[PDB]
Amino acid sequence: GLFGAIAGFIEGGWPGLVAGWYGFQHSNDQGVGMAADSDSTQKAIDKITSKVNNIVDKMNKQYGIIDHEFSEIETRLNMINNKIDDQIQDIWTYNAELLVLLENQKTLDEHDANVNNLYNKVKRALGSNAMEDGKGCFELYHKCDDQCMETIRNGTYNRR
Amino acid sequence: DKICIGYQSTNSTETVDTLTETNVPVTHAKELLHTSHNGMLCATNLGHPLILDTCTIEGLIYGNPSCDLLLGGREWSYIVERPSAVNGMCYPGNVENLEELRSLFSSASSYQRIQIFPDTIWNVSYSGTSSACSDSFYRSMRWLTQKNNAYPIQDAQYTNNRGKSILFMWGINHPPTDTVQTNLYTRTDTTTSVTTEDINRTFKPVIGPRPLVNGLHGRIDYYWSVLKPGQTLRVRSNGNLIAPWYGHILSGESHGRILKTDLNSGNCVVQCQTERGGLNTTLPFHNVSKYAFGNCPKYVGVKSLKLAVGLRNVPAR
Ligand SMILES: *[C@@H]1O[C@H](CO)[C@@H](O[C@@H]2O[C@H](CO)[C@@H](O)[C@H](O)[C@H]2NC(C)=O)[C@H](O)[C@H]1NC(C)=O
Ligand SMILES: *[C@@H]1O[C@H](CO)[C@@H](O[C@@H]2O[C@H](CO)[C@@H](O)[C@H](O)[C@H]2NC(C)=O)[C@H](O)[C@H]1NC(C)=O
Ligand SMILES: *[C@@H]1O[C@H](CO)[C@@H](O[C@@H]2O[C@H](CO)[C@@H](O)[C@H](O)[C@H]2NC(C)=O)[C@H](O)[C@H]1NC(C)=O
Ligand SMILES: *[C@@H]1O[C@H](CO)[C@@H](O[C@@H]2O[C@H](CO)[C@@H](O)[C@H](O)[C@H]2NC(C)=O)[C@H](O)[C@H]1NC(C)=O
Ligand SMILES: *[C@@H]1O[C@H](CO)[C@@H](O)[C@H](O)[C@H]1NC(C)=O
Repeated sequence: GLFGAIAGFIEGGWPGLVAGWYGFQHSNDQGVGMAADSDSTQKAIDKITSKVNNIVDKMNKQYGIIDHEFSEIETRLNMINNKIDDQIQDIWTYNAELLVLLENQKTLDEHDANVNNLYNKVKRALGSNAMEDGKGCFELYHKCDDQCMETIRNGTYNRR
Repeated sequence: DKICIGYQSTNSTETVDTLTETNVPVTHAKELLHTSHNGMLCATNLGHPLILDTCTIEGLIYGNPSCDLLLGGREWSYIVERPSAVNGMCYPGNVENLEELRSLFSSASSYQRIQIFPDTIWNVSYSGTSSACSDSFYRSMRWLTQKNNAYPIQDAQYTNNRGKSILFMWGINHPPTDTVQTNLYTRTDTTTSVTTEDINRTFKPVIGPRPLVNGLHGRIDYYWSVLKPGQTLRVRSNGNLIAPWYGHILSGESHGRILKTDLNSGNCVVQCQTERGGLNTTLPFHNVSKYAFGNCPKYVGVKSLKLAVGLRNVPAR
C-alpha cells in the first residue's frame, strides 16, 4: 500500500488485538503480550466517524421525479422528460459510486499511514538502543521489563 | 527483548471496492444503501393517500354517478388509481387537456364541492339522464334540454366570492341524428358560450353518429377551467350545453403523485413512499425506486454501496 506498512513490511494483522486497530506487542522475561494504542486508535476512530457522518449529510438529499402523463401528441415532451430523468439518475449514481470508491482508497491508506507513523514514532524514541528486524519489530539492546515497555508505549522512553 | 508495532485482523468477511482493486477485505465497513421496503402503500408525513378503486380522477371531478362516495370531499398526501378504477366519463366523449386536469387535481391536497348554478335558475329542463351513466347523470353538470317544446336562450352568471379559485366543468352535446337534436333543443343550429374576465369560449354542435361507445352513437365533448377569486363566470346557450352545476375548490399542496398500482394499502406510516412499498431509514441512499417521495434518501441504481471504516483485513496465517 501507499505507506508501506499494512500488508507491507508488517506482513500480517494480529487477531489478538481486540481493542483497536493499531497496537504494540512486547516480548521480555515476563512474557509476551499485545494491546491497542489508545491514542492513535481513538484519533483514527474520530476521523473516520466524521467522514461517515459528513458523507451521509452531504449525500442524503433526495431528487424528485414525478411520473408525468403525456398525450399521444406529446411524444417529444415525453422523450425530453425521460432524458432529464435518465441523466439525473445517471449523474447522481456516478457521483455516489465514485465518492465511495475514491474515499475507500483514502480510508485504507490513512490506516496504513497511522501504522507507519506509530512505527516511526517508536523508532525515533528508541534511537540506537534498538535495531529494526524489518518486520515491524525493534530488538532492544538492553533488558526491558514491563515498566520499561510502558515508557515506550506511552512515549516517555529514556534513551531517545 | 523486543517491542513490535502491529494492526488488527478479524474474521470479518466484509469487502469493499476501490478504483485500483475490488473485493478488498476490511475489518469494518458500512453499507450506505437501503434496499428494503414494506411492500405497502402507507400514509406519509402529509397523511393518508386517496385510493381510487372504482373511479378515475376525471370520474371524480365530473361526478360520475358511480362515484358518489367521493362527493363529500377528501384530502390526501398522494393519489392511488387502482387498475380496477374504470368509472370515468360514462357518456362517450373526451376531456380537453385531460393530463393537465389530472395533474392540477393531484397537485392539490383536497377538494370541496361548491354549487355554481342552482337548478332553479334554468327555464328549460335539467334532469336529463343516460343509460350509459347508470340511468342517471354527472353530479357536476346538468344536461339542459327543452321544456314545453321550447328552449329560450339560457343566460346564467356566477361570481366567485369564496376567496379561492374554483375548478368548473361543462360539456357540449353532439346528437347522433337531426331528430334527436331538434327533439332535445328545438333547433339544429345552436351557439353556446362559456366566458369569464379571462376566457371567451364558444361552441357549435355537429350532428351525426360516431362509432358505438357504451352503446351510444352520440357524444359530449368535455371541458374545464378555473374561476379565480372575484371573477365572474357567464354561460349562454340556446342548445347543446351540458351546464356547470357544481365546481370544486382545490386547496393545499400534496406530494403531487398519481400511483397506478394494485399494491396493498396498509394501516402504516412511513417517511419514504414508493410505488413498490414504503421505508424508514437514516442511510443516505436507497435502490427501491426513482419515483420515491416524502422524506427520502437519494435514489441510486446499484445493489450495494459499502464504505470502508476499518483497515485492510490481513490474515496472519
Ligand atoms: C509512562 O509509563 C511510566 C512507567 O510506567 C510512568 O512512570 C511512572 O509514573 C508513576 C506515577 O505515579 C511513578 O510513580 C513511577 O515511578 C514512574 N515509573 C518510572 C520509574 O518511570 C509514566 O508516568 C507514564 N507516562 C504517561 C504519559 O502515562
Ligand atoms: C329564466 O327566466 C327568468 C325570467 O325571465 C330570468 O330572470 C330575469 O333575468 C333578467 C335578466 O337577467 C332580470 O332583469 C330579471 O330581474 C329576472 N327576473 C326573474 C324572473 O328572476 C332568468 O335570467 C332566466 N334564466 C336563464 C338561465 O336564462
Ligand atoms: C417510520 O417512521 C414513522 C414516523 O416517521 C413512524 O410512524 C409513527 O407510528 C407510530 C405508531 O404508533 C405513531 O404513534 C407516530 O405518531 C408515527 N410518527 C409520526 C409522527 O407520524 C413509523 O412507525 C415508522 N415505521 C417503522 C419502519 O417502524
Ligand atoms: C436493491 O438492492 C438489492 C440488494 O443488493 C438488490 O439485490 C437483490 O437483493 C436481494 C435481497 O438482498 C437478494 O435476495 C437478491 O438475490 C438480489 N438480486 C440481485 C442479484 O440483484 C436488488 O436487486 C436491488 N433492487 C433493485 C430495484 O434493483
Ligand atoms: C476466527 O476464525 C478462526 C478460524 O475460522 C477461528 O479459529 C477463531 O475462533 C475465530 N475467532 C472468533 C472471531 O471467534
